[PDB]
Amino acid sequence: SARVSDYPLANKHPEWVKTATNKTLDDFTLENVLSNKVTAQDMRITPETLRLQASIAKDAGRDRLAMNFERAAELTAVPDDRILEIYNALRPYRSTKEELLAIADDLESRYQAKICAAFVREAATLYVERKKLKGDD
Amino acid sequence: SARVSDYPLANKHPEWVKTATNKTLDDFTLENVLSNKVTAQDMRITPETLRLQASIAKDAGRDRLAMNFERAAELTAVPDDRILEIYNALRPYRSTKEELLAIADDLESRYQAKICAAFVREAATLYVERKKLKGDD
Amino acid sequence: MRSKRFEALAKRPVNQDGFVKEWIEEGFIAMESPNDPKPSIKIVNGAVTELDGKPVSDFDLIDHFIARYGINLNRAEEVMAMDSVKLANMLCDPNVKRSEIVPLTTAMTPAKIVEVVSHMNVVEMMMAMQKMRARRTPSQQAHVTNVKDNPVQIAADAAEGAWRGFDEQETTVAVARYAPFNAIALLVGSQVGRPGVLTQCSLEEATELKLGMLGHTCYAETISVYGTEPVFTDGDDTPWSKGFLASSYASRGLKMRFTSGSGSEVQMGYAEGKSMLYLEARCIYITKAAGVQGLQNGSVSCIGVPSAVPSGIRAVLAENLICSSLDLECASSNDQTFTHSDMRRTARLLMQFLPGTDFISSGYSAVPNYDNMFAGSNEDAEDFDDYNVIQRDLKVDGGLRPVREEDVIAIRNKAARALQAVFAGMGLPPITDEEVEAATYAHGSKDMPERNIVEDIKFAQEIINKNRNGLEVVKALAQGGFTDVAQDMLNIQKAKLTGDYLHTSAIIVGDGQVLSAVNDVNDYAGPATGYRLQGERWEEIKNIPGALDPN
Amino acid sequence: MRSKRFEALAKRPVNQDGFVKEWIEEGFIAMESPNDPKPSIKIVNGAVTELDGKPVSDFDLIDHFIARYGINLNRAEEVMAMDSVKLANMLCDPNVKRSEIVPLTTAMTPAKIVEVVSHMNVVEMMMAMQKMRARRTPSQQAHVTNVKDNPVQIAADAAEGAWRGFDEQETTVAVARYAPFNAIALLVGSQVGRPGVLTQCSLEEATELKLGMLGHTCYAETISVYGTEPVFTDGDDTPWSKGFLASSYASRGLKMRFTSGSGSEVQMGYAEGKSMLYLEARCIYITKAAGVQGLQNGSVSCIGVPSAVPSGIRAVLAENLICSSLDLECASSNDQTFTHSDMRRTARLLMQFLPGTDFISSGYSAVPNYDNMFAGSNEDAEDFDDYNVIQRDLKVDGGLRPVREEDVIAIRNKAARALQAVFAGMGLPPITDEEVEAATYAHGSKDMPERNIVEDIKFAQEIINKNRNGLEVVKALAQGGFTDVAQDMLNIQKAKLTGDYLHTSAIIVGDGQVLSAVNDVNDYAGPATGYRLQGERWEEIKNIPGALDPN
Amino acid sequence: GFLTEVGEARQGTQQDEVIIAVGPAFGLAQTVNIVGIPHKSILREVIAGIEEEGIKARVIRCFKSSDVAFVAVEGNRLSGSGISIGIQSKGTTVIHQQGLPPLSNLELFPQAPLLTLETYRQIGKNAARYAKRESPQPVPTLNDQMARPKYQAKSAILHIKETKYVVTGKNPQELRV
Amino acid sequence: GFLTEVGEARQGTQQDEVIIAVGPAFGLAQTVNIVGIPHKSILREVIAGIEEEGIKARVIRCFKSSDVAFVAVEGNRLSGSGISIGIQSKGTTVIHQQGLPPLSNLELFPQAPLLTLETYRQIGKNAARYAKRESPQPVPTLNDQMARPKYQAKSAILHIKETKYVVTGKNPQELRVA
Ligand code: B12
Ligand code: B12
Ligand SMILES: [K+]
Ligand SMILES: [K+]
Ligand SMILES: [K+]
Ligand SMILES: [K+]
Ligand SMILES: [K+]
Ligand SMILES: [K+]
Repeated sequence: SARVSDYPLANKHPEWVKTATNKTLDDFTLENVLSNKVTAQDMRITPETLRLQASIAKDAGRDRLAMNFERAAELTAVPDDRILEIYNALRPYRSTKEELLAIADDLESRYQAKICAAFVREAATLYVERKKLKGDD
Repeated sequence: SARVSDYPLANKHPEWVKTATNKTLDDFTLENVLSNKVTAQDMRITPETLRLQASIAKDAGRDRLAMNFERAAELTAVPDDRILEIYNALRPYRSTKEELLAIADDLESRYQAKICAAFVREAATLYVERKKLKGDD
Repeated sequence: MRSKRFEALAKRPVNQDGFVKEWIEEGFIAMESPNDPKPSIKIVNGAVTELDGKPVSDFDLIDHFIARYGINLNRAEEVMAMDSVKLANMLCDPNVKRSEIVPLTTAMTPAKIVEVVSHMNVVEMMMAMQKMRARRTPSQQAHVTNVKDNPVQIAADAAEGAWRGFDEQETTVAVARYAPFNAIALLVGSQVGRPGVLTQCSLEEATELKLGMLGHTCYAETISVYGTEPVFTDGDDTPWSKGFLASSYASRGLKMRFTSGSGSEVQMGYAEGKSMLYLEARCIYITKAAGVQGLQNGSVSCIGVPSAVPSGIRAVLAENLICSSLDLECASSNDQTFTHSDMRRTARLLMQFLPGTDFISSGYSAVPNYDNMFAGSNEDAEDFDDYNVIQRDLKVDGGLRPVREEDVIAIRNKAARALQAVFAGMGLPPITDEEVEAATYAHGSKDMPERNIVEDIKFAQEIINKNRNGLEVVKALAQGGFTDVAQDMLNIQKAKLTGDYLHTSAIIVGDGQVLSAVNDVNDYAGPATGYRLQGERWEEIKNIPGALDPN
Repeated sequence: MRSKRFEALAKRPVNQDGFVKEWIEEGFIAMESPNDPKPSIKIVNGAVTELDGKPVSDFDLIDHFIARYGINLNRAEEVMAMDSVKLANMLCDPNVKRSEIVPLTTAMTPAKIVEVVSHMNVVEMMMAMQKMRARRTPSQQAHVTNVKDNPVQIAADAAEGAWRGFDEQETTVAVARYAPFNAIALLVGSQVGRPGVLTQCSLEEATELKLGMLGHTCYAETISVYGTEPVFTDGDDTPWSKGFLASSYASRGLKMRFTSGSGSEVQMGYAEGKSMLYLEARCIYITKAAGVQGLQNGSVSCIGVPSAVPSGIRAVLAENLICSSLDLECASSNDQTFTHSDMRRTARLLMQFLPGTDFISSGYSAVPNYDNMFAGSNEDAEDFDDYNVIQRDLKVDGGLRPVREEDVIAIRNKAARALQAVFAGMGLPPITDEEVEAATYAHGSKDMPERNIVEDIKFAQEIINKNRNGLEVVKALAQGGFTDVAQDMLNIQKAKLTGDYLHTSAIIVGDGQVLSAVNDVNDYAGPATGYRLQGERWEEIKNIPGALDPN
Repeated sequence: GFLTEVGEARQGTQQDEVIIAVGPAFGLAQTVNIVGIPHKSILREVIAGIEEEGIKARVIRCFKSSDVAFVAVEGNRLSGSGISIGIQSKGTTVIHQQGLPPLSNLELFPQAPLLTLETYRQIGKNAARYAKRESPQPVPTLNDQMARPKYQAKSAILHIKETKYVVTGKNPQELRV
Repeated sequence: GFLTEVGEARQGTQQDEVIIAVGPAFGLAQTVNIVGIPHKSILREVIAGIEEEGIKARVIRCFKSSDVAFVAVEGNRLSGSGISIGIQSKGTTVIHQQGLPPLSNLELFPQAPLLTLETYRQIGKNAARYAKRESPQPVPTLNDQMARPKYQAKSAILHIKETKYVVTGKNPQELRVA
């Protein structure tokens, strides 16, 4: 488990930062971007990396930052347009209680985003009581 | 001997303060000044008062200040003109060593200004060394 | 008759400022209001049941978020009972380590920590800020904008800003549809001026994340949080939507911070009769609770509100200190206009400048204030020389440096050409060589040829509608011969992949080296300890234009 | 081609200021020069045989005077051996009492104490200054002068400043021979604006002392000392003539302080290769040694000298801090023009304004700088509204307050009528009703009718030559219906009989109440302790003009 | 009193209209904007600008929220063109359109004190062109770095006042001018 | 080389002169004042004003101190009228008078950058009127608050340089103006 003494990863353990493809940081060159070896699809941060950073935050005594990072790790597998739909669904008066829960079930069932599902469920409940659901404005 | 607890004199012991001509603070009213029952000659701080303030200085932790006040005490007996004279005599290149030593001798015999004459003797000796006597410019 | 003394005073610029007497009930009061809650905490079965006099039964969405995620409950009861005057002393005492205080502050309630810092004068606050700042090294952030949304000038002004020393730069738009164009200009230019400067384009929330999704920004800042629930709602968010968004940026490998600042609630009409400082403390804890690493505060855009009232500027310093004391990165405003008076604005700036913060300004204007699309900053390009001189006078590292005209001109020119290449390669409405020239020697948009904004706005929206991403800019750069820039941009992306720059106060300096509160730990312990201006940096700061060689 | 940016920059007022590169050989370096002696002291049978590397055989008049009178030799060894860093830490540690530190600092050598404060940044120095200031309550001193030496205008202006809050006011003369009138007018108007305000007329030493003997001044400040022997010599004094002058003032019951300030030795051509700060420490110890209670320093009139070089304005704060740390009253300058830039002069002022000193300025200009006979001050009459605004903004007591126009007209008018009465009574050249009216509404001497100067000058010197004293002024006032003022003037005279205001930092407030470091002990011990702006004083400060009540 | 209440405004069903939505106190508790221009001239000029383009102009009042973005969104939902004009009593104004995030817009005038009657006209005009699916040159950018220093506090107070007339869940009223 | 030392200046015997005392670099190492007015034109104007009043001007170089006051004092000591004008290479000027304390004077021009050739002329006239025992109106006060901000550092440097030519114990040299 990563500690502060492994930070910065780029300097201490760049090999820990790898793509689902074996490629390395070192591979991200003009030359391969042009020759299309490297592409957009190789350049997204991975959950594995975000959990290393979470472990480092933790070690840095920033538990809350670490929680954020764990959430982020779950959300890497969620499509951008789905990310935006879910963010918008949590904005005030956008959603029904039921819609939020469907979103939470999907996060859990299709993306194994357990923490964010729980987070969205918690929101659903409170949006009832604090009247931020669709039709409450 | 006065202590920090005794200050300000004008609040805690106004009785302690009298003047040259031996008058009281309360002697100093507008009508007594109109009437001339108090003049210019009676509004001068006394050696005794300066020695009360020196003791309070000493009590307040300020030995240098107290010594200054003690010198001030002796100088009250020296007339304004001679004060100006002596002050001028100690400026660079004004006096002969002998002239300064005569000023010291005077401060001590006429005025009993023992600390001030030693101060002048000290000045004359060093003025020889650092060449600040008449003709040294 | 009229006193002529008073006729002269009446004419001073300072008398153009907006002043008001306190208005307690609408929370028009900067701090220490009689309506602010007495600190308190009640914990049962590991959860908060009472927060600052409020029972959980009455909690709003903000209370719930803070109570649940924003306070360390193991020590909450211990710190609640500590003497607030003693904690304030601890804050400025140079022999009480930051590391001894953070476990304490992070267990306070919003009201408790407000209470602690309200015992302090601005000299004690600055004495404490130099210790509580998370990154050992102070830094600076600049605004790069112009009233026409002219992307060439932005590229040029961005590289000058990077060259002068700013480690983060921010743009925004007069006309929202231009936004993709401002972002790529800022990025390209900022990269040319110094590889590693981070850029952001400040927009509506869903719009901004998309732009970061496309690779045309390397961080985001104006991720707003608010101090009361009805204001939060008109902000079009809740704590949970903002927490989710914060994690969404991280999930795309993008650094971010929340933005807040005293006065927003008043400005927006619902202060719930509390003081700005109390309300802002809730904003800081929302930020802590969401797990966001840092915050932009110190009134920021609503600076006209606390500055109107007594002790509002002291209160701005106080909200900055609470931010750092809660172990958050602080981008400490000094970025917005509040006064017609140079004396006054200098005083307001020095509060952060003298101790140093993570970012002394969260938006020094790197362009003339006429061109500043945040309605003007506390400092603009015409103050660059004044800023350098004051660093030299007080021996303070304010993050910036004196620069040579001929250096600036080349870099502005290179940036203008790099962008021209990019518009060439991406087939966007072209940038004449006349335009490049102008941008090189411009002061502001007044010196720029004006563009076809309709044409421009057409091709900028197509970026988003067609999902054209940052790699297109990279190949167009390379295609135009700027293989340099092209790679530097790849290196930002390299930084996003490793996530090291997601940590508290992270910037990227020198050779792609992250500099964060994790590897640049503030270790202030009084005189001769902590960050000290010295060596080559000092030499750099000393070398202002106009210093005659005595002989 | 030119950069329009640098063109705009070139035009800014700051670039009109004089800057120079360090010229070490000639002492044109503010602090931390390599020629400055390392701290040392040797004592044998209660006498110094070595001082900061220099054998007693090599002492000049300054070394002898300091060695013999200026250093507490009982703990000198002890403090010499202590760590300078730890001592600097003690300076800014809020939990180390001033009383614990004073016995330490007054035992230090000049080089030792300079070394100690050179470890501090300006934040730490201000944290220390709020503690080492001798008087608990900070105060302010103003210049009251005009380019014509117009006595009527001085009286009016003196009354206004007193009304605004200055507790000391200083005049001086375009035309030397004018002096007696300037002083009497200063002294009358001041007592009119607020009884107890102390007044001084800055002149050649022998000329000033006689003026004081005649009763037309309350105190003396510009009693100069200098940090190298040749410069002291061109200043027409020695440590011994100046020490004798200080006692002569005291022997007449007059309060006094010395004056010095970084850069004077450079400005006067003999710095002996030492830094301004080292040289100024010698001036501070000369002051201590003489038994003088206080000092005006902070470069003062030579501020264009340290401000020209790096860290100059920090060295100015550091020299003030050394004064206070040596348990001397500190009149902290902020009284002299060094810059065309409002930002830059504000930064310079706040170093002392924020923590407070005995006199935050030793000469704020109570008239517009056009009329300033000290060649202009760092602040003047047209900055009065800004100063007040900043006081409210940061909740800092800068010693001044907002006032109403009608209050001012009335107090100005009463002082003019009083001095008109004085002049009639003493048979001096008339002061016509038009002149009285003009002094009332004047902004400066531009608004004043011209006076037979040759005439005025005639009778003023006669005051000297015929030894006319302040009792003539007192009866002249009572004769002309101004019993009030007459008594008030008596009261100031009565204060010279008791010796109380001769003590460290004394001023006279309220009902003839001396306020010094003896009965107003600074008891700083961190947040919520020591002087705090609050209560009615804060209500007063809060009440600036232009504030709308949201009602 | 020019703005007459009249029943609950309803959907468009006719593209050739532009709605103007104004705050719960517009021409009610307040009748001049923050630099004292009467609501009547502003209303006159916006309506003249739209009509002048050949588009219908409909004025409704919103109550759900005093925030200008939301006032305008209440309007764009019922405008047959999908385009609305939102104006607060202090004068802040936005051109919005259906499908936009509430805090997005076509154009925004974020500095109420720089707005003139000639400005308010152009706004009526560029809205109409938008309704016609045309892409007009945006009204030129007015920005004054001393506007906040001069008016942000005043604006706060004006806005606090109009906000007292917010009434949750109450639908927007069609209005007769 | 418009200045030539023609031996040690001696005490004036008739009250028909004014002595102009100049610093040890005047018209030597330094040739212009702090704002580039030639030392040649200042003296010319200075001399013109004296002579303009039926008075003789005698010029001497001083060496014992570079301080304008003490420069002038050496000259008031040797002035047949007891009146002198002291002038530093940077331009600072003082009208002095035998019997006054050194740091006292008749008239003082303490902001050299403000002096013009006319001022100097005026300054030379007032001197003669003083020597004639008139009570002239003082030259109008010249005060610019930005004077020190622009020129104090420059003045300290010019003063440092002139100060190198100081010679302790060396009597003033009478000058012949070319
Ligand atoms: C002060 C300010 C705010 C304050 C106060 C807003 C308020 N509702 O009270 C705060 C910080 C809270 C804020 C928030 C946002 N702002 Co804003 N804001 C400004 C700022 C810096 C100055 C305006 C001003 O002081 N005018 C002077 C007074 C006298 O005039 P006024 O007419 O009364 O001013 C009002 C309007 O400006 C309004 N307002 C402010 N921002 C926004 C944004 C939108 C979309 C709307 C409709 C209205 C609005 O609030 C002011 C007070 O009532 C401007 C810069 C500029 N160019 O003017 C940016 C600016 C207008 N804001 C903008 C943005 C994007 C927003 C946000 C959507 C950002 C986010 N993270 O969500 C939110 C919207 C929240 C909301 N409901 O309004 C952009 C708009 C870009 C565009 N549309 O083309 C600008 C141009 C630049 C920026 N990035 O800050 N903002
Ligand atoms: C800076 C300054 C000084 C500095 C430097 C003086 C120096 N010799 O280098 C310090 C603080 C040391 C000083 C000392 C004194 N000063 Co002074 N000083 C000034 C000040 C504030 C501004 C001068 C300036 O910056 N000019 C701009 C530069 C660019 O022009 P400059 O020609 O180079 O200026 C030089 C002259 O001003 C000269 N100078 C300064 N003070 C004096 C005093 C006298 C008597 C003489 C002959 C020359 C002189 O020093 C300047 C630098 O070299 C003026 C105020 C004013 N209205 O000008 C008072 C002023 C000239 N000083 C004054 C006085 C009285 C004195 C003292 C006698 C006070 C004392 N305690 O003894 C001493 C004399 C010391 C000396 N040997 O010159 C008076 C003169 C009154 C008069 N004669 O009519 C003035 C007008 C202010 C005042 N009234 O209090 N001063
Ligand atoms: K945003
Ligand atoms: K806030
Ligand atoms: K910012
Ligand atoms: K003096
Ligand atoms: K000095
Ligand atoms: K003074």
